[PDB]
This record gives sequence, C-alpha cells and structure tokens, in this order.
Amino acid sequence: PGLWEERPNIDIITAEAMTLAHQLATGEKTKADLIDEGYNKYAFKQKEGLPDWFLEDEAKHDKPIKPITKEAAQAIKEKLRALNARPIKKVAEARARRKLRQAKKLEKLK
Amino acid sequence: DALQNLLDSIEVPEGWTGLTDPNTGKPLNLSRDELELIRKVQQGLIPDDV
Amino acid sequence: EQIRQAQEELAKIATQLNENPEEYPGHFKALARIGETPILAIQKLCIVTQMAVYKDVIPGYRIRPLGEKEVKRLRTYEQALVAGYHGYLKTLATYAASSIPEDRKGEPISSIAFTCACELVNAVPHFNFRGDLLRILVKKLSTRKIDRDFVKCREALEKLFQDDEEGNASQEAVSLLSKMMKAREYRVDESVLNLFLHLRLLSKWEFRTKKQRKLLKAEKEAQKVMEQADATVSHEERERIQSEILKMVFATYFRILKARVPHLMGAVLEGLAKYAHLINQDFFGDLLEALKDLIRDTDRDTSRESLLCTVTAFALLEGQDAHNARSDLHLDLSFFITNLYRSLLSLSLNPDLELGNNKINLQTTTVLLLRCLTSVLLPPWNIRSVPPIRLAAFCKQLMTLALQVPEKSSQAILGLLQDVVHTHGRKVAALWNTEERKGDGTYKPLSETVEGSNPFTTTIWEGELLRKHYCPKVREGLKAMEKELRSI
Amino acid sequence: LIYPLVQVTLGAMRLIPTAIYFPLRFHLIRSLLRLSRATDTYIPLASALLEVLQSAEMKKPPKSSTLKPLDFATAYKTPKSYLRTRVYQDGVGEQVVELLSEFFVLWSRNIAFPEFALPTIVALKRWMKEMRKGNKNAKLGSSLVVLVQKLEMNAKFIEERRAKVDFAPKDRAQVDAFLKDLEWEKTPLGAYVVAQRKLREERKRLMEEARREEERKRR
Amino acid sequence: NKAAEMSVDDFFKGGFEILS
RNA sequence: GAAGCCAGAGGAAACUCUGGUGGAGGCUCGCUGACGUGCAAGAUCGUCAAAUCUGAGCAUGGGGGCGAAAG
Repeated sequence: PGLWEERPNIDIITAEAMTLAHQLATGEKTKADLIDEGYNKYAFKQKEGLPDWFLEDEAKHDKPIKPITKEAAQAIKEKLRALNARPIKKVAEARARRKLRQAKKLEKLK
Repeated sequence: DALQNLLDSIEVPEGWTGLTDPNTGKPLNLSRDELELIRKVQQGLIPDDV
Repeated sequence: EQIRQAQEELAKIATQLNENPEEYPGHFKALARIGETPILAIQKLCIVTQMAVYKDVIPGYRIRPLGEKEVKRLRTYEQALVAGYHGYLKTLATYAASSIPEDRKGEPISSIAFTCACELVNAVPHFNFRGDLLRILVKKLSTRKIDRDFVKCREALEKLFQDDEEGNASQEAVSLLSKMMKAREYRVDESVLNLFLHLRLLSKWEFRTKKQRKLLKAEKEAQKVMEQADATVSHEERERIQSEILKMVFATYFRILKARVPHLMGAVLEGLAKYAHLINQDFFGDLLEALKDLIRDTDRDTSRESLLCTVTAFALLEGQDAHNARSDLHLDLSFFITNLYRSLLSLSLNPDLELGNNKINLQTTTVLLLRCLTSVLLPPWNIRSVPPIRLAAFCKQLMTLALQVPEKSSQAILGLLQDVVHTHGRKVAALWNTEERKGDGTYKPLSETVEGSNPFTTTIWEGELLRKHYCPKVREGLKAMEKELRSI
Repeated sequence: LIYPLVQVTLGAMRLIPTAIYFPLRFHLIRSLLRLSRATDTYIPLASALLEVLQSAEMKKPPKSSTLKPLDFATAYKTPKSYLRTRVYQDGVGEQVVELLSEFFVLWSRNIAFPEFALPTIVALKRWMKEMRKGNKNAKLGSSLVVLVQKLEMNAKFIEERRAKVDFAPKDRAQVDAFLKDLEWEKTPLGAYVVAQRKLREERKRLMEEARREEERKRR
Repeated sequence: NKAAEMSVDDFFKGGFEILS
C-alpha cells in the first residue's frame, strides 16, 4: 500500500597440552618446575619476522617429543566427541550390522 | 545439579581436565594462570614475564 | 515531479542492470546516491528498487576479496556489487532501527525495510553479510512487542529454517538467537524458541568433432569422481553442522531450565522431547534424572511444572528408539508414575485446573493430566502388558478425582476411564463386581506406592455420587462407562 | 434448569477469588448448598472452600485491633480495616467450618462418602501441619481438628455398615436400599452438625438480645 | 478415541450451556 | 503376442466393440534356509544368495574381537 550486542580463551585440544594439564593438576610437578623446564633449547626462538614457509618447515620438523598418557588421550577424545556421535539409532544399527556379520559368517561356515 | 552437569557435558568448562580432586570430591579445574602457564610451555614464546 | 524524475532514473538503472550487468558497474553507487535524497517517498522507492536489483543480480556464489579484459570486467563488477550490497544492508539497518511512529500515509520506511530484509533472507541466504541481515532480524525478534513486522520476521526465520538444506545459514541464525537470548537473560516470547522446533536440519544428434568428444569424456570421469567426493564431504559436513546446532540448542534449553523461566518451560520441554533422540545416549539418561530433579525442586504454577516434566519424561520414553533402548539404558519411569499417583489428590483439590499440533506444550493442567494418564494406563507400546495393580490403583484414585474436580475435567477423566475399561476390561472388572473383591489385606488410600495401596481389596462406589452430580454430560458418561462394564 | 443455574453460580464465585470478596462467595456457596439439600444434586464445593482456606488471609499471622464482628448476612465486600484482623480471621474460619459442616452432613449417607471425603481430610491435615510446623489462631485450629476427627469417624462408620453390601454391576438392590431407614441425627457428623447448630443459635440470640439491651440503654 | 477427543485443548473453553 | 498405426459401428467428447497392421517383452519351450520388523500368545511385511559362455592379456580383497567411524 501507498507507494543487545553491547581476554583470550585458552582451549586445550592437544594431547600433550592435556598431559601437562594432568601433570599440573596432580602433585607431580609444580609451577616453578614448569618455568624451569620451559627454559629449554626451544626457548628464545624467533617467530615474529619469519616467512610462512620457514615457520611451517620448523613446525613440521621441530615438534618436541613428549610421552602421552592414556588418561590425557581419553580426555581429549571425550572433549572432542561430537554431540550426535552415539545416537540410539546408530548404536542399534551398528549392533544389528555386527549381528548380521556373525550370521553371515555362520552361514558361510555351514 | 543435574542441569549443571548437562551444561558441562555440552560445553565443557575452560579448565576441564577430566580428573577428580582428592581433597574435595568435585572435579578439579585449571585456573586462568595455570592455563596461561600451560600455553606458555606449549608455545615457548615467553615462558616468564619481564 | 522530483519523484517522477527519480522513478525514471531507477527504471533506467534497473533495466540496464537486468539487460547488460557487466557494462554498468557504477549504477549501484548511482542507486545509493539517488537514495541519499531526504524525501520519504523517494527513500521508500529506492529501497524497494534496490531490493529488486540485488535480488535479481546476486550470483549463486560468494566472491573473494581481490586485495593483494573480460576477467577484469567481472572483477570490477563483483567488487562494485559487494560494496553496494554492504551499503544497502547498512541503510536497511538504519531504517529498520529508525522510529516507526509517523503520520499515517501507509507502511512506514521501517516496515518497508523489514519486508526488504525478509525477502533478502528468503532469496539470497548464500551470499555475503548474511550476518548483518540476520542480525537485523534478531534485533527485531528481541523486543517483546508483538507487531506485524515482528510476525513477518518470525515467518522469515521459520521459512529459512525449514528451507535450509546446507546448514550454514541455520547454524549462524541459531548462534545469533542463542546469544541474543543469553544476553536478554531469557526474556523472549517463546516464538524464537519455537523456531528451534521449526529447524529442518534437526529432522537430436548434436554434431561433435573428434576433439570435443574426448574432452566431454574426460569431464565425464572428472564429474563422476567429483560427485562421489562431494557426496562424502556433504555427509560429513551435515553431521558436523548438526552437532554444532544441537550443542547450541541444548545449551540454551538447559540454561532456561536451570534459570526456571516460568513462561518458557513448556517450549524447552517440547524441544527436549523432540531432540533427545538425536543427542547421545548417556545424555538421554542425564535428561531423565534432570526431569527427576525438576520434579523434586517443584516438590520442595508448581503443579503445572510437575505435570509438564512428567509429560516430557513419558513422551521421551514413548519415542521408538528410547522404547527399544529401555532395558539397555536403564530408563525406568517408576518415579514419575509414583509421583503422579501421590499428586492426584492435590491436583483434584487444586482450583486452577481449567485456567487455560503440540504434544508437550499444552496450556491446561487437566490436558496435561490426561496426557500423563494416557501415557501410563494406555501406552502406545505394550498396551496389553500394563500391570493390573497399576491400572486398578489409578482407576480408583481417578474415580475419587472425578468426584472432586470441576465438571468438564470430571467428564474428561470419566471418558478416559471409559476408554480404559474398553481396552482392558477383565483386568479391572473386579473393581466393580464386589464378589470378586480380594480378601487379602485392606485398601490403603494414603499409600506411598501404587503396589502399597492394595487396589483389588476395594470397590468402585463413586457412581452413587457422580450419578447425582449436577452435570448431564458426566451423567451420560457414567451411563456409557457402566454400559461397557456390563457389556464386557 | 438447575444445570445452567449452577454454572452461573460457579462462574460468579470464580470471576475473581479475592479476600475482599470472600463474603460474596460464602453467600453463594450457602445458596448452592441449600439448593443441594432441597434437591438431590451433587455440587462440588470442597474445591472452593479449600481455596479460601489456602488463600492469603488465613495463613499469615494476624494484626491486633478492636472492631465488631462482621455480620455475614449483610456483606458484599470487607472494609479495609478488616484486612489482617483476628476478628476477620475468626469470622472466616467459623464460616468455613459451617459450610463444610452442611456439605458433609448433606452427603452423609452415600455409599461413597469416604471416597468423597478422604481428599478433604488429607488436605485439612496438611494445612494443620503447615500451620503447626503460620498464625496463632488456636480457635480455628481446634475447630478444624474436631471437624476432621468427626469426618474420619463418619467415614469409618460408613465402612462398617457398607462392608457387607453386594454391588454387582447387574444387581444393585442392596445399594438402592442401603440407608433410607436412618435419619440425619444418628450419624456422628449429624450429631456434630446439630450440636453446633445449637451453639450457633445460642451465640445468635446472645448477640441479638445483647444489642437490644445496648439500644435500650442508649435510648 | 473419546479420551483424545477430550484431551484436545479446545474442549475446555468454558462456554455456558445456555448460549446454545 | 503389448505399445503404436488404419478402417468401420455407437457414444456430445472420454471411450466400447469388430476387422486389420505392429512385432517390445526381467514371458514360455527343446535335454530354500539365514535374518530383520512384530508391542501378541505368533499374524503381517521387508532384506540376503542361484549372477550371458569363451581365447589371449591385466588389477584388487581376504583372521578375530572393541568401537558410532575415524581407527
């Protein structure tokens, strides 16, 4: 006719980071120990002026190796598990598929 | 609260570690400074300030 | 006048852009400049014409910022197009946020801008700055003032939710709605929550030379392998988008439940009943004890909340997947059954029973009570497996309630028992034949458990009062119920 | 034509349930009960009475004053002075006790009396526990405890005299001949109601002749 | 059946049966 | 032996019938178990094999349990 919107968030998605988190949570090594071990050979290494190819070459060949714990791995898997990862329908159909596989194995054995 | 546990399962807390505090039965969480220290150890840029 | 001059200008611009788009790259800026004029008629006209021109020029893909002859033609045209579309969206934002009240000469620029925004949402979701478009839509659906523009934007978002097949637009809209509700501290009008219910992702010999033939063959194999890869990546991307949207939706549902907003619990419970089968399994158990905790908190308004949670639990378990999961998942509704049994008397003396396509969100407490009793006594699954003790106890307590409730609620309960006696019969006929009354124990009305109350040691006497009840309707209800009892 | 008439009375007391408008509800409930007595029609009113009981005025501790008892035969509304007064609390308690008395003596022989009364007993006992966990109105407390005791006694009495009645769904001669031969004073609740009819009468002529002496003295 | 027909939310309006 | 095509007799047309042309068919001829669903005390519906023949060349998949797959 008539032409409400008004500090960085640190998230651990890495097995080594969750392993260090577990080690800090347990009375295994303390804060002072973490700084002391943080002054290692990888410390004081430049990152600001460097080209992407150089940085990625070092990133792929210079990851320090640390043991991973089963607890840290399970915690990372639980945190990164999808919300629709294990629906009732999918669990039921996986069980049905394995039951069918066993039945077919038995019939082949027959 | 069961609702609080449901929220935690949906969007895990920032300092979630999956462990249980031996002192108090509640699950133990990392604090802001502890998460900052883990970040500093993982990246290596500034392990200590000043 | 100036108005006709402007109409001629816009007509030239639009016709040129429909006929030859590339040859005219600056006429988007020409529309912006002609709309810069301060007279309201030409502002309305230019907004509508810009709606039309962007609607018919926006491509079926997004473009990258160049940064850093025909090719340069397209680059210039696309850069001008995106700059113009950003300008149009900014102007739409300003006009939509502008004050509606004016003197009455038709739809104001606010409603016109809202119509333009709705059309843009429905036509070009894929293109850029969907964020700004949906932000305007949400800023309108965040005011608690039901208007014609309000219902238009609700319809637009509902249409987008029911038409999105990829998922990114739905994800971004859900995120904006969730953040808006959290910022408003859940003071919204339940329509934005029913939008989550409306979400869909949660539900002739042409001659060819020798050279050409080999190419078209090659692109045949190429498109075959591309279709395969596209199908697989489409499955993975749909799954991930569904996971993210489910996370946000259940987060807002759980926060509303924990805050106990009185006017949103029905919608939240409906959403839970709709999507708990799409969420994980241990979480299904967690929602069962969450409903248990809501019942306990209400125990320590309140009646409606308790009935809503009971209906929610029963519907959740009445879902097919949950029904087949029952034994494996340890999903027992004994708590809900006992709670309903213990609350029957209080609800019977409650005076607010009738102070009022959905399956959970029902406005009347007696309607909720019939849903609970239907789920208990007449379940869709294993209807011929219901415990006779449960049936008899509920029949007795429901006769007492029918004595002590208002007329229409009483007639509803009486019809429910009519259907119960039709369906089961011999299991409860002893409740009316006194010579089959059991002699082992005494009936315990104030019992804590359904089995604790011995229901087969008493007889249905309530007829001699309900027959002289003042309501003819409940009178023929008793007549039909007794007719079925006799025709067993 | 009784149905339409009742519907209107229910709607009349449900239009607005306010402590200001309790007297009007009490008067219309008395009208309905007297209709029920003359006819043989059941009128659910325990809901309304339990509402006025679990209403606002009758729970919070009252306010001290010195006024005259409201005459519940000339009230459509209550004066703003009678908002928290012990006088108003006592008046509404007495009226509730009365209306319950006529209701439960008016249906004191149906073979489903315990099935009709038991919800009222449990509600009253819950209220009594709540208020002795409220106010301090021991008068209303004692009146309701004796009321609930007599209701329980009447329900039991119905138990013993109905335990030996055959009620097959195709043979109901005994229940149609259940208790025509007993009059409304033999039942324990009948004795209760007649006793407090006598007590109400003694208080009424007390106040009536009393106000007559005050009028004569003023004259 | 009948129970559902009464459990429909539209069956508890409150219309007086003298406005037939 | 069907679509399709042709004549004629009725039907307002749509169609019916007769006499034909046509030679497509998951049509013929020569010498069962394993399961799934069941909403009861088992009814019903669905899935899995038996997969043109042949000379010369050529490639791939193989066990178990766990897990939603990814592994």
